Amino acid sequence: PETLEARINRATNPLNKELDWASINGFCEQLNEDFEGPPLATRLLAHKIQSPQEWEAIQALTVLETCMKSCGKRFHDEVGKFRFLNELIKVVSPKYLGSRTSEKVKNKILELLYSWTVGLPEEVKIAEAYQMLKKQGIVK
Amino acid sequence: SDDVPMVIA
Repeated sequence: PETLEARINRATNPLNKELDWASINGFCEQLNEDFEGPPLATRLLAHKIQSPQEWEAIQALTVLETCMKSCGKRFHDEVGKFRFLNELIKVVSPKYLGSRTSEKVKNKILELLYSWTVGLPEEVKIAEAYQMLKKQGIVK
Repeated sequence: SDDVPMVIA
């Protein structure tokens, strides 16, 4: 059994030839193991997602997506804070990272946010983020 | 939350 660090580094390795579902799923499994796991997972995801290396970021978005699909209040709540949402907003915003982020990564972020507004309506700050992105013209 | 303010894109 490895740290969240080691697991995320496997699951998002630029050298991976395809999605590493063993390491992705094991990351989701492990983040709930102790009390502070989920906030750590979200810290680690946010950094990976801001990678200038597209495949590193795309894999990390797939991790995010996968863990969000499964039951877990603490992780749902961490992702549903601006402390994490803001890291996503920076990737799609031209005033932060948006100008040198591929449209693939940016569109994926927008697609996921929408999906959470529908699938997790209790995380109201995700909807607030998404409505801001519409008002500012990022969506679309 | 204790959360931070939303950044505007």
